[PDB]
Amino acid sequence: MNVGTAHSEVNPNTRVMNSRGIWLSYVLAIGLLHIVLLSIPFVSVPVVWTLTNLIHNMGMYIFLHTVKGTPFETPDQGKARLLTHWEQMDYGVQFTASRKFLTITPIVLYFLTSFYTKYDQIHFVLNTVSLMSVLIPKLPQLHGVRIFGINKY
Amino acid sequence: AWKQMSWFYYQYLLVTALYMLEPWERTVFNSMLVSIVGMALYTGYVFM
Amino acid sequence: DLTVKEKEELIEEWQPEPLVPPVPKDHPALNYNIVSGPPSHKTVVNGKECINFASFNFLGLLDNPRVKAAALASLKKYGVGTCGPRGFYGTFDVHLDLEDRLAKFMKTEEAIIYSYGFATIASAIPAYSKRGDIVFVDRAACFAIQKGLQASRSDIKLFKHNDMADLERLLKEQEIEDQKNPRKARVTRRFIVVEGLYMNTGTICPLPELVKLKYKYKARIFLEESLSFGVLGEHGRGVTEHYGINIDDIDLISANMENALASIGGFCCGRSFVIDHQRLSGQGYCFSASLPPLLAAAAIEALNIMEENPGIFAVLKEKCGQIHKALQGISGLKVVGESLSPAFHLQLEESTGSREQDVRLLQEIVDQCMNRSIALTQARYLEKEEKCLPPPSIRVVVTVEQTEEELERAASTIKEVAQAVLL
Amino acid sequence: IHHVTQNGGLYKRPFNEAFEETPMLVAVLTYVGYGVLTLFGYLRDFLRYWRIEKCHHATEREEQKDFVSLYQDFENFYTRNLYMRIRDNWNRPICSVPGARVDIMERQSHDYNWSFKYTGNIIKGVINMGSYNYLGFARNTGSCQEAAAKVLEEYGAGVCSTRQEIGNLDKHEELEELVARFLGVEAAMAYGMGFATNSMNIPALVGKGCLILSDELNHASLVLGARLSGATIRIFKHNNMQSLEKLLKDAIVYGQPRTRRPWKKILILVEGIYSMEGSIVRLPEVIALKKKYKAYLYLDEAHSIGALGPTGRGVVEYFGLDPEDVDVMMGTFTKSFGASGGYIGGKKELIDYLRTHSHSAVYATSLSPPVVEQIITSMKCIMGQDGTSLGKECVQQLAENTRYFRRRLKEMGFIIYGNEDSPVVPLMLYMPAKIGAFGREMLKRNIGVVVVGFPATPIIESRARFCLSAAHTKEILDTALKEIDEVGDLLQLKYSRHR
Amino acid sequence: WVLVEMVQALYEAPAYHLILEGILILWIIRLLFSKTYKLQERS
Ligand SMILES: CCCCCCCCCCCCC/C=C/[C@@H](O)[C@H](CO)NC(=O)CCCCC
Ligand SMILES: CCCCCCCCCCCCCCCC
Repeated sequence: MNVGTAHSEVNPNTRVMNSRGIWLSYVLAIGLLHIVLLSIPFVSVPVVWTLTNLIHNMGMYIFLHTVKGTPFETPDQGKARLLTHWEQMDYGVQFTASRKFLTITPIVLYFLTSFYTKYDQIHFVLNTVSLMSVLIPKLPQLHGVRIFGINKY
Repeated sequence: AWKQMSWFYYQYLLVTALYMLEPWERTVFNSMLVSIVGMALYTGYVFM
Repeated sequence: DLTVKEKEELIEEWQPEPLVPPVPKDHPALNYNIVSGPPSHKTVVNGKECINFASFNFLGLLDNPRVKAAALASLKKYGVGTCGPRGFYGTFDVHLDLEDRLAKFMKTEEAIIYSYGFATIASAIPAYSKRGDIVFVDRAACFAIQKGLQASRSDIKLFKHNDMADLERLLKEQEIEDQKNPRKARVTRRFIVVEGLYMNTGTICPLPELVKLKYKYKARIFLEESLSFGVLGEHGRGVTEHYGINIDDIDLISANMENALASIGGFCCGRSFVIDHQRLSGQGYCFSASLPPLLAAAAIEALNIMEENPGIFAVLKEKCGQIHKALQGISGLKVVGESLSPAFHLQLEESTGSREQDVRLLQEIVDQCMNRSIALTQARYLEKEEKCLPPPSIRVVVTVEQTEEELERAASTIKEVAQAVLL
Repeated sequence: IHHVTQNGGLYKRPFNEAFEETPMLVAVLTYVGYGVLTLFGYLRDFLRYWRIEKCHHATEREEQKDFVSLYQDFENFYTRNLYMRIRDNWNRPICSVPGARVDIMERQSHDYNWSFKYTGNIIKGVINMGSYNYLGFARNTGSCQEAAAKVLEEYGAGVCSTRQEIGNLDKHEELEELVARFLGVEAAMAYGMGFATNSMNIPALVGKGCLILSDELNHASLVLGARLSGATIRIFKHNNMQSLEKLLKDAIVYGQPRTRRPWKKILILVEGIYSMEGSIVRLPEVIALKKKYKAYLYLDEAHSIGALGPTGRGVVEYFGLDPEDVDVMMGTFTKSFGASGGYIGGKKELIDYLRTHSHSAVYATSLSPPVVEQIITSMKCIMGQDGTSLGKECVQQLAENTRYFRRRLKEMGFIIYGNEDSPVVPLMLYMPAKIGAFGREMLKRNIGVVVVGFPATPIIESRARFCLSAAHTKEILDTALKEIDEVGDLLQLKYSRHR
Repeated sequence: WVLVEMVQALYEAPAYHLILEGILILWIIRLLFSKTYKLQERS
């Protein structure tokens, strides 16, 4: 309901990733997505481990680096209206506990998909080009920049 | 037995938050849950 | 850096300022006049019986027997006060019957009621105007509008009082910046805050010319008619009726239930698309207790009496231009306000040179006049915390109770005392 | 007498609270509900484009389609996708005097809460546990409501002016000298709205160049008043005397933000009982911390006045302290006295400055005589001037009800928050689907409660609140505990691990 | 059984693939030992 009924917080979208059980509940989602693809009968394991890595990085880019604003009306007069979820996290403070976990987990998922794919060349030019699209926006130097003014207003 | 079997369906509607959804939205979620659990048994009888 | 020995000495040096500053014993106010009994027509102020020209109830109603006997029937069946914030068991069936009845009076689509007249517009403005939006505000807007505009951290531009050639000059500059960045021009909202019968000047705004500018520059109007609701028009609807303007052209219309209705609270009316959004974001509506049931029952009866005979608005206007035409003789004071306004001011000609001296001169007339049988008061402002501070003046208020003999004898009593204080 | 903390505070009676944290398995299951609701909400947005016309919602006028859209579409995504689904829990209209038993008007929807309609029948008796009615002064009979009808037959409903003008009656001066004696201070002022007592008086004390220390969970009126002042605001951990003392310490040594100069003053905003958390502030440790750093204290005892203490004087009397240690004392008349309005109490020097420089004293209308006469008569019964014992019973009958209800719920297996002497009891439900089921279940068993969701609180802290009253009998409290035990077994709400 | 291949296919991994993976392990360590620092304030 109304933001500010049980907490002073003017924007509750900046403390959502610091909740109790959101780290272990987000790691179970990646594992659950990899088990429904692994159930497809007519697909080999290297293809499964590439679809798992590309689909996770595709949803992680949309939900953290594309959708900007807040889903509710807050009492801060719409100050985070032109920002993405990543830029709102912890009110703009860099290198926090949660901003290290979200930067590290795609790298770890990239090591397992490189070993299960047997270091294939075609699978290396798809997983490396997809992993870059989710590590570049997380650099502290790209906080608030829009290349060619895309996704600005 | 039937009175307790229906109670277990009620607990499944509360944890997955399907309790506060429309009847046509419950059928869309139940369709792919049995379609993903039914094809996971056919893949467990060809590679196991 | 910063050792533990220095740190402890830094906390011993500090000395805060006092909570509240002193140096008083000269302030114009800080001497409330005690009223013994109800502030009715014949009143007793500071142990003196006199006819008051200071209360804001124009159509009587404060002591109407039918209004009094209807708030009693809602006291014996509901109690005195609600115990909830209107979102949890705080809404009775009298609150739903007062909102539906107000919307039929205004011939509008929906209405919403608050429990305090100040917070109805201080909570409505920041619900629609966010950080990036542009608001064009008249320079003579009251304090509630200013607080509502401050709460909404948006860009504010003031224009001269009651001249559209200066508003259109500001609207054409926001349009020169609409080609400098078109992509941003489509995500900024434009609002025009105005008000019928301004309280600080006693003048009426030009609505017909302001409605044509709205459709030409794509900006939305916010009417705040707290002093003209129940006064202007032929049916007491307000300013929109005084001209002939379709009620659907205004967007939002806010007023309070404390001036003509002789009760407590405020209300806001409009279409559903704009009204039903304040119920989940209006700050003073979501986090405050509702309006007591006996106060809401006293407003519905006033609404019934207002609609029962609309000939009460024709008598208040005929005696509004009678006292205003009998005051255009005073040498030293000048009348400031329209002839169809029941709340015009009375300002000082040739100001001495300092506010303090001005206020002591007007206080002298106010005190010397009350000694006879005329209760008047001067307008009060917060001098430091205000945008454009108006000059000192003596407010004059007209109702339907005062007779012809009293109106004429009060206009002559303010001449004799003012021609012997200001010479 | 009992124990002293290093922060100078001395406690005379044990002060024990309890805030159990949510189980790992129950915490991971609430994220499954929110995801399934977010994913399904995105499918409805795209489905309302090139498909479903949804002819029931409101839209702009035909001659205003060129104007920039009034609202931001993404905001209010939760309103139409999550709140609309379970909205039949909140705006319930009642048609009787609210206390201990209330009539509710039955209503039903045919389009999943998008529209409502009143059938016509009324629910006769509902155990009211969602209204602030401590001490039970909310009645439509008695000698308290008989004196308000006598002051309404010769004064009228409302006034028509301001205090600084012709709107200062003799009734307004009688209530201000009585409220100063009750509280035990030098002077007091009364305003007429509780929300406006904080938002229109906090900006008349502090300004630019001052510092405000705010508590984690302070009320919205307290938070909006600070926003308008112009001062800097820093928040500290709830009831943490180590976090407040570190914020108080480094603010004196480092000075202002960019210019690095000394602050003009420092003001600490705290509160009595916190309603949604059920906890009591630690005054012996705040008061001994503001004396060592020369800060000022603003106390908001809106929920604790009348409810706490052995005579009903608030949280100052509950701890044994003196009322001259608090710079400003705010409160309301709607929670315990069955009336409306607010007040501020303090020195005769602070009430003389607020009588000329407060926004409400010069721009807003004053209190209504009928509601002023109710406060005078109800306040004069707690102090025992009336000559009857009705005021000594109710105050002591609220403490009994609170200890019996809070201790019987904890041994059932629920997770309850707050102090053991708090008359507000927050029961914990975590899943988002349980909010709309516990609300309907109660009303089906003939009980009314209040439930709070995700945006209002934190994501894993949805709850229900259980305001208690001194008008609840032992019979009504037994019937309520029976129905709450059956609904907790049906929805599996007994989460406690340390029972 | 199909596990030996993976380990046997790792030793014949191209030089450019092993460098990139080794450079990514140097970043984790560098970002694991970092202070907070609230961006760029009024400087
Ligand atoms: C069988 C299905 C199990 C679960 C599958 C669903 C998982 C995907 C759900 C999508 C999670 C959204 C992540 C963050 C989204 C933010 O852009 C959003 C607004 O910026 N913030 C929230 O409201 C965040 C509020 C927290 C919600 C989790
Ligand atoms: C006992 C295990 C139940 C299955 C739970 C695993 C999936 C839970 C994922 C819910 C969505 C995660 C939201 C966090 C992503 C930002």
